[PDB]
Amino acid sequence: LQDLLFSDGNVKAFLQATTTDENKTALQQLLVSNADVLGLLSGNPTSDNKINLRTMIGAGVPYSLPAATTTTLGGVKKGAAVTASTATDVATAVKDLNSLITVLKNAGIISL
Amino acid sequence: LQDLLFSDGNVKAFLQATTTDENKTALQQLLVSNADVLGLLSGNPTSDNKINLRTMIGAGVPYSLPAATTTTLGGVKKGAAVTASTATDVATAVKDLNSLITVLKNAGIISL
Repeated sequence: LQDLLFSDGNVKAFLQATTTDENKTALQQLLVSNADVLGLLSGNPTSDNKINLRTMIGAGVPYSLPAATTTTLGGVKKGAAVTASTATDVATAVKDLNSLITVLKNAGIISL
Repeated sequence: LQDLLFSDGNVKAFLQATTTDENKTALQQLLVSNADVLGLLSGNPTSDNKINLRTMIGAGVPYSLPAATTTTLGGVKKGAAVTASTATDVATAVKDLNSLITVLKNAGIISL
């Protein structure tokens, strides 16, 4: 009787409660007009759909913290411990300054 | 007449335009074959469905920037201000080096 009453085969499969993946694609298209949402409903959105779906919900991509560069904000590693200076001569004061410089160089806080 | 024409109860509920949550689960299964997409359509995907849905669209999880460790890339906090050195003796030069070391230690740029 459903064959006598309905022409569309995707509708008929829905009414029989047995749909193929192709029937589901067509039925999704009857229910939703946004192309990026249709991409989501397929379970296999295109690259363009993915970008647009994130825009649609205001979502970001997985963020990876980059190392600091001389031009670009980034993360650093924390420098090793450095002892306060008790230098009473120039040679030692210079030794202590250099220890700080190397620590900052080691942590990528300053350039080589 | 629909009772005389169709055997499937979930199809019949669809044709009456009145579906329960159970009818909707069954109708989803007639329309879509991918198990992870069926999880999404339920509104309550399992843990496995969630992982697979993200894979399906190439999405990442919420990213949290970890602190730098000696083995693993991470973020740092920016060090406090440090004055350029005008030291003319060793004691002062060492004092200034140590000030840099403590600043880098305070910001977790180098280890204690």
